[PDB]
Amino acid sequence: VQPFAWQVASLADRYEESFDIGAAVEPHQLNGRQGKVLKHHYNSIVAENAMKPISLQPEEGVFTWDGADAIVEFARKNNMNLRFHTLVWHNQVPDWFFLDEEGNPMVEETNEAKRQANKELLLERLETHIKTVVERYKDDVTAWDVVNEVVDDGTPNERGLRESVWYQITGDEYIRVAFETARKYAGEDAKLFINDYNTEVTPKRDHLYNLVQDLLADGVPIDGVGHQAHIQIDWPTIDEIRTSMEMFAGLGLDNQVTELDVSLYGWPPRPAFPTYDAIPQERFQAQADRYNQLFELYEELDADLSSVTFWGIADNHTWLDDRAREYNDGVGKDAPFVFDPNYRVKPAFWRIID
Ligand SMILES: O[C@@H]1[C@@H](O)[C@@H](O)OC[C@H]1O
Ligand SMILES: O[C@@H]1[C@@H](O)[C@@H](O)OC[C@H]1O
Ligand SMILES: [Mg+2]
Ligand SMILES: [Mg+2]
Repeated sequence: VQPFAWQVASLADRYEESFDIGAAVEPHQLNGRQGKVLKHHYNSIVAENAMKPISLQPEEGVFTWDGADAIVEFARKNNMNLRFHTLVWHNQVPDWFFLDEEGNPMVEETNEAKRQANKELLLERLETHIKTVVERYKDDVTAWDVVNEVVDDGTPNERGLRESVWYQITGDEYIRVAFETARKYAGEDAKLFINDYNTEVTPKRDHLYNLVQDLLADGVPIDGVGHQAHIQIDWPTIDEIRTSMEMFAGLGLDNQVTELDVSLYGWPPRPAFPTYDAIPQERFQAQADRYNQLFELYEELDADLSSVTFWGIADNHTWLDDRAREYNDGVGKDAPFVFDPNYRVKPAFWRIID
């Protein structure tokens, strides 16, 4: 029986000379045992959902800030840095953004002139969203995920840009506007990031590398790359993770691990263990070796890595479970963190605290 998380050495303190230790949270996890764990181990947090587009302006003009404000407040009262997730994404983004003045999907428009009109209108709506949000939180956010997942997993176009509604309507323009509007209302000292997953593997990694390089050349304000790091136990490799970070550091950009979780499974996550108790210790031990190597690496690169955030706190709450269920007929459980469902340290914790 391992001790509780609040009884062991603080992760944030152990790495205070290298980078922040953060966690993704939901408004209802800011008290109780979770709140206790957060204050004890982390010096940074991010909203798992409360700050995505659809969560802040579900209707044009109609803003909902409660969840987001609660998270911003918690971080203020506990002196923790705060990453903002996220100003632009193709998921959890309200539909009104993409309808034309007549209420029809902009993607259905065929008149070249009217399309050019809708493009300008969308960029204007994006501009307003960013402006309203950045003004309200500019003094609390310490890192902004200006855009999320704008690079494709394959190569649908020479540039490898995800062809979401944002792209179909504005090409890469929405990306430029987002960063420039963010820099405009957040101040020249706000840290602006482009966030994505699988930033360690080619071709995606190279597409992203070319995009930032191209945007940098055009004066687009981009300060760093956010690596979600939704990785596995044996993939990607340490070398691939290292190479990617070294590559972006080479462009003079900061790196941050934003949504770290180490799944016990490959991809898709099959077969997944049905319950937590059904997971064999060998798995956790393998996960522990992975974590040791991972943080040893992050420590080796702490000169170009400023923050490391887990996409959750303890194994009782993780989006990886949804993924596990989808691929295992509705039943499955993952365990990606260093703290188990009961907030008791795991083999992994010891391996990254020493
Ligand atoms: O595309 C990825 C696949 O190649 C695998 O290895 O890891 C998860 C996926 O997201
Ligand atoms: O982990 C999150 C939780 O709030 C649940 O509802 O599933 C959705 C996820 O975003
Ligand atoms: Mg650092
Ligand atoms: Mg170690």
